[PDB]
Amino acid sequence: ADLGHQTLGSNDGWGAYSTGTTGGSKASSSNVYTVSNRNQLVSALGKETNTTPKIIYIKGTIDMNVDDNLKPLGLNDYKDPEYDLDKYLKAYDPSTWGKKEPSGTQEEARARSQKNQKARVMVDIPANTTIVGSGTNAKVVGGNFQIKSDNVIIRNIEFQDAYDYFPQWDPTDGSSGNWNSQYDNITINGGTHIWIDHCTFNDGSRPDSTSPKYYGRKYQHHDGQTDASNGANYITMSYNYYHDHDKSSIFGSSDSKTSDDGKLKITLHHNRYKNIVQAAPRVRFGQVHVYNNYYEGSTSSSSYPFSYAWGIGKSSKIYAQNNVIDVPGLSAAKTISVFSGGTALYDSGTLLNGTQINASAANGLSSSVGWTPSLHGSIDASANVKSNVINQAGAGKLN
Ligand SMILES: O=C(O)[C@H]1O[C@H](O[C@@H]2[C@H](O)[C@@H](O)[C@@H](O[C@@H]3[C@H](O)[C@@H](O)[C@@H](O[C@@H]4[C@H](O)[C@@H](O)[C@@H](O[C@@H]5[C@H](O)[C@@H](O)[C@@H](O)O[C@@H]5C(=O)O)O[C@@H]4C(=O)O)O[C@@H]3C(=O)O)O[C@@H]2C(=O)O)[C@H](O)[C@@H](O)[C@H]1O
Ligand SMILES: [Ca+2]
Ligand SMILES: [Ca+2]
Ligand SMILES: [Ca+2]
Repeated sequence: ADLGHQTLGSNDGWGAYSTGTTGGSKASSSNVYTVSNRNQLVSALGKETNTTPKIIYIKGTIDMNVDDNLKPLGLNDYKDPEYDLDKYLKAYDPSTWGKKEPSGTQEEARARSQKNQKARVMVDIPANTTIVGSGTNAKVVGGNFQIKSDNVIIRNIEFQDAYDYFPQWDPTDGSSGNWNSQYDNITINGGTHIWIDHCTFNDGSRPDSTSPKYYGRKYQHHDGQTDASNGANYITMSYNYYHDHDKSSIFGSSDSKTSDDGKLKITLHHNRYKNIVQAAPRVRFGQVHVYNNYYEGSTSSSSYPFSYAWGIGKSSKIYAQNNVIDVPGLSAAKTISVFSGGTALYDSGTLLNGTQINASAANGLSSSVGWTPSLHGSIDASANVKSNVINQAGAGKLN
């Protein structure tokens, strides 16, 4: 079968659990679409009631920051009449505002502006849907696909630059505050039975090195690449190429969302993370299988310096096998970041700069995560992971 009609293999990660991930493979003739712009994509997807098996082939570049006549939209198109960046900056300057949460006119205007862009860039993917790139140049630019439904396949697409024109200042996000934006390339919001395979995720033509610092903090226009939240479950992400981006993959959005316990069952394999700063993945609660992934970066990079690969968040149950990390000068311990409530990590065959390490032991963590993955394909020797992943990961590698 072609990419449009293929299903997730019955052994291929958590996505294969129970009813598995078949997407729109069973689509009838009238439910197979070819789309080349935002209008056609939105028409094909329809509403949440569009649950018939459907296949959507993406042809070329789809820019999501466009109006109904496909005219490009920018800051001034989305801007609320009351919003002004200069006045926003002046209002919430820590020097005069202090560390209280931004409120009042400019913040309210910024929030409205953000909702204006959200209406264009964010689209929900309905149940029983396969979306695949045709050829080697299928792209979604500025878009944020959200999956709240069951049984969705996304393959062979380059996702670029999920860009938020209205980053929000949070003075208490970290010791010196932070700017936060809203759009991921893909957000799995309670979605189940999902396969994301052979996609590419990057910051397109607007990497973070092109954004200024305000209040000494990066004016961050991006959020996640592939995030999963709110009871998201039974997901396989394989052969994806994540590059040139800050916060990649956050699974479990809050320490307070204890209902995520027993969920966030995600398998990550054969993914490439190049010049990714952090969260690859950052996990709360979930039984996450991380195997045969390749990580490469520099702690001294001027654009996207490496911070950590795996985030051991609250009650996380990461099971890691034969992953390869290439970051000059990095210690075994610093391959991961351990957050409050994170106490356990199973990792075997981890290679750091060509040397076998034990990331869990290096961080004093328990080696027991209380599970062993049964749903997986063949496991590559760590020695072959770098080559296999560079060769095979990302969009334009099949077609
Ligand atoms: O109405 C809507 O549009 C939605 O509403 C609901 O969702 C909220 C929120 O609106 C979403 O944007 C989203 O956000 C998540 C977190 O709430 C948010 O703080 C952030 O989180 C991550 C990370 O989890 C967090 O710990 C922190 O990271 C720190 C630090 O800030 C970093 O600088 C770094 O040092 O790492 C630290 C760390 O790892 O701990 O900030 C992170 C970040 O991305 O900046 O982003 C989260 C995310 O993107 O998922 O979800 C919220 C939620 O409650 O789920 C509603 O859920 C949704 O359905 C919509 O309707
Ligand atoms: Ca943050
Ligand atoms: Ca976020
Ligand atoms: Ca997000």
